[PDB]
Amino acid sequence: MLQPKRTKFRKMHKGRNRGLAQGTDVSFGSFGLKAVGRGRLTARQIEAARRAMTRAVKRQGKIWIRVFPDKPITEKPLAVRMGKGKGNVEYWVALIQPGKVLYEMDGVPEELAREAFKLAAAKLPIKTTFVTKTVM
Amino acid sequence: DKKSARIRRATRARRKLQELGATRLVVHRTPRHIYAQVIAPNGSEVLVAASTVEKAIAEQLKYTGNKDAAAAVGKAVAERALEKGIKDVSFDRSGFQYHGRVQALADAAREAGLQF
Amino acid sequence: MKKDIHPKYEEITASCSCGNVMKIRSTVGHDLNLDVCSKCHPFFTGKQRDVATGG
Amino acid sequence: GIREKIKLVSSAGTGHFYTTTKNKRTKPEKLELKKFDPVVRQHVIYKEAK
Amino acid sequence: RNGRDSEAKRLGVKRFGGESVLAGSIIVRQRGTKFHAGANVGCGRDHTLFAKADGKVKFEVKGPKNRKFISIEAE
Amino acid sequence: AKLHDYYKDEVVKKLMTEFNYNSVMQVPRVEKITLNMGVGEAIADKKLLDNAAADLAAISGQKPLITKARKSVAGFKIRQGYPIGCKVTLRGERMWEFFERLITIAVPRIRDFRGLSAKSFDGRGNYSMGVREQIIFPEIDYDKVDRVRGLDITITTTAKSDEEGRALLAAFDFPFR
RNA sequence: UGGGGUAUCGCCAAGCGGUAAGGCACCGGAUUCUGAUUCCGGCAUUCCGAGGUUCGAAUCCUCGUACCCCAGCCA
RNA sequence: GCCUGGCGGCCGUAGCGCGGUGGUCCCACCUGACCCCAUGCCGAACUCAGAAGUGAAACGCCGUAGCGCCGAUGGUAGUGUGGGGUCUCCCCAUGCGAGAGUAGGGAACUGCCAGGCA
RNA sequence: ACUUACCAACCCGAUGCAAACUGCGAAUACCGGAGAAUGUUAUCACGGGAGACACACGGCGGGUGCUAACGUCCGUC
RNA sequence: UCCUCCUAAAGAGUAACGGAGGAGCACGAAGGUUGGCUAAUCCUGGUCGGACAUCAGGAGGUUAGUGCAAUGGCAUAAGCCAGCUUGACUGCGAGCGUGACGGCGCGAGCAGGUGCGAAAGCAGGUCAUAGUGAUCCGGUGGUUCUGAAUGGAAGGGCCAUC
RNA sequence: UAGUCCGGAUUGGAGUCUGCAACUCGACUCCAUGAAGUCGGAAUCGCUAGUAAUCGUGGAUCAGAAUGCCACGGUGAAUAC
Repeated sequence: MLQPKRTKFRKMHKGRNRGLAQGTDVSFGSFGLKAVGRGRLTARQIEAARRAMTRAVKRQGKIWIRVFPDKPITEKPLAVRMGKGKGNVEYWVALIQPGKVLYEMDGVPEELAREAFKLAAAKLPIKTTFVTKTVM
Repeated sequence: DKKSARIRRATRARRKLQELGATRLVVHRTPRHIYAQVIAPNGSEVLVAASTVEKAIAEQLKYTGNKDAAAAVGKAVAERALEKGIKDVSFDRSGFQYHGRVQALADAAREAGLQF
Repeated sequence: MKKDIHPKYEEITASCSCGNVMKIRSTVGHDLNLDVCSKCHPFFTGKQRDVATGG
Repeated sequence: GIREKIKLVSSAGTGHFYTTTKNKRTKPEKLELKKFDPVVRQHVIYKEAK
Repeated sequence: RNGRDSEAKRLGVKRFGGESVLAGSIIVRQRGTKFHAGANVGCGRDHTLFAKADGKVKFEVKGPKNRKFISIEAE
Repeated sequence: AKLHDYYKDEVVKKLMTEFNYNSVMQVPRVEKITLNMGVGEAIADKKLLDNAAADLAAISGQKPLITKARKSVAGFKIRQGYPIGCKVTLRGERMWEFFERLITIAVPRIRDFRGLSAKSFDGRGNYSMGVREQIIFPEIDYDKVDRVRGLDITITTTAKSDEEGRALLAAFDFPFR
């Protein structure tokens, strides 16, 4: 599980998730798993999907996780009233918008990249698509 | 840098005199000349200027660039400045110590009638 | 230099065993007897006897 | 805190006093300040670090 | 462990550009010299900029550091 | 002034000959000679630094400037602005007189003298060396020493490269093993 | 789960931000036929683990660990 | 007209870096220091008396875009008002409209006074 | 002093994130000045009388909550 | 209770048992002025000397510093060093800011007297924003202002102050 | 009255002798070096008169190798209620 090594403040406000994404082209690799839905992704979903990919295209290839969590999500325990402070940091999510290339892959044929990205897009909560490295 | 150190020594009194809005007598000492010029309160335009590079001053001197030369320049700026209706200036020593021949120049400008 | 805060730095005359009579300024305040000078010191013969060891 | 309050009394014949604060521990010496005396109307020496 | 904040100090620009002032009027109550004093403007002890002559407020950008002066035009 | 005159004829001429300079002023000249004695054991004793100051007062012909600590570091148990060394900046006539005594009579009186290292240039020509005894100067009385106190010399010159400083210093014959 | 306390030589237990003190033990010598007792000498913990403040941390702060004590209620 | 010095406007299209050049005057380094004055040591700096020497450094000027800097048009984001949906987010009409990036521009421009040369 | 499938500072190239980051920066709002039309002075000051100081939902911007609540706390309509 | 940032929607203000931190002082120099100076860190060389105490040179640019939090400031320095000093003055104050009020804040200038500077000038505390407590009651010093027949005094007032 | 002209360990160099042969691993000599040690904690030992103490000499074993062993003499105590 991914999590920043050392923050600056422990608890972040909710804020909103509007507009489109910045990481949009397949930059590092050759094939990409790009988001279409909005959503947000916990570190467990990123790890689950990465294990599905790494298993699927065996220890050949090279995989880039282009998103990183760095946003702490706090929850209140059970049978605790409202108020009395902000909750506790339970997990860490990355906020996703439509357009984020969530993962990249290189060093495989396209048909294995289709296969691993299908296998791993079923571990994520957002609708997802397959993209290739377009040249300009 | 020696010149840049001098300018940052000058700057406080320069900006203060531009803030008050007084006509300033800017001096300038070089190892063989002294320069003196009276500058309007807008800072752009000069009125009076004398120095030891002028042959009207330089011919009657032994060596340009000592205290006698600077006293001659101060006398000259005071004379020309009184001829052009300027009476009351403020002395901009322009980053030099008020000690040597800038003191000689300014004392010589005060003897010959220029009010500061 | 300032006034008398500095030690008295008067010209003396040094003389070593090499026959090198040499007058210098030094604040000893006394004439000087030496052995080694820059002239006739075993520096080059010293380097030679240094290198000349093995066999 | 530790810093005490003192009265700087005037050296002229008036009773006029300024008042201030002194660290009594680190500065045990008395405090003499040529302040202004408005009854004499003149700058007189003031004494008495209490 | 939290739950405290100071009282709001009401800083900022009190008279804007072109706004006619009397002498003595505070123009920008502020905290450092975010705005510097220009012609006919004084800077108080807490970097409050106040109108030193009557006229109109003039916000400008001068000098080699692109500082934000505030002049007053005589009016 | 002996080595200053020797400079002004033969070292200026010699270095104008060796390097193909155009200007007569492009030649290296030695700017200053700083004598530092960074005592450091004066964290507990003041008379020790006073005796150090008397020794640099004797070796040069000037009062030394007792230097203070720039930062506080705890590795050596010091504190900000605590006096920890003393130095003399020799320049002008006294630079040449000290340089004459140094290369003439002080350097040969070094114990086990093999030569001064030629790789002790800081890249810009400026030499720096260290003596281990203050006894090697003829002024320090051997009967009046209490602590052995070396010091470090630094010849600061106007050469750009360090081979150019090899040339400048080596033209005073300045031993160089 | 919260609050408080402790962690320092093999064991029990002192430590004041600039040095680690005591007892039992252990090691060597001596007494003794030999062992216990006794006597003479010693040693000894860089202080639970990690990070930070400091010139400097066993000492101060924060976090984790391990063990104790108190509370965990009215319905 | 060209060059140099001073004081300004302007505040990176103006600054950096690389390369070339200048000293008759100017400037800078320089020469000396018992004096005016100065160094928590030192004429290094400050200061004074000078002018032998060099433009090496510095500074100015001329090139050079390697960089900094400026920067459209178009599109995108956002958004005021009115309306709509599948409504934690968007769409429509309409008004404003970036930031980044691209083409490109770009090694400044100028006022007063003073001196040197023609 | 001799080797090395391991990690890795700084620097450079490329990619993201930020309420408590900003070498950029809107719309709107706000303040000030001038002008036309419209409005039963709608404005300000002073004086008589109050009431009210439990608010609710709905849009938009947010905090908290689980972007849960016909939840809670603000800003604005 | 008070200070700083965010929430806070680009003027001000704005809530919650919302997210984070601090104060209840220090200073007679750490204030005033005049004159001067410019950091952190890293590299290289160098006696003890070491990763890091001093010296010299270079790179670097304020990543430093600011008596103590944070934000905004600061090179003309508000940072650092030295000389002389008491303006850390007294009476006022055009005009403003800010609060429901009590109150709080900024202030050119005027008068008297002063410090620094050759002078222009600057100085009514500190780079700014925290470092605090109304009234009553009472204590101390000054001032015939009052002083229950009258002259005093007691007590009260006023000014300073605890 | 000093770690000293005390003390001689240790170590470097140069040698002599014996012995086929001195590296492991002799003895002695010369030059140089010059530790520890300033009267010894608890405890412990020997000695009653030519004794203890102290000073030398010889021998056996043995080619060479004793500070040991076995002998020999010189000076020569104290104390025993």
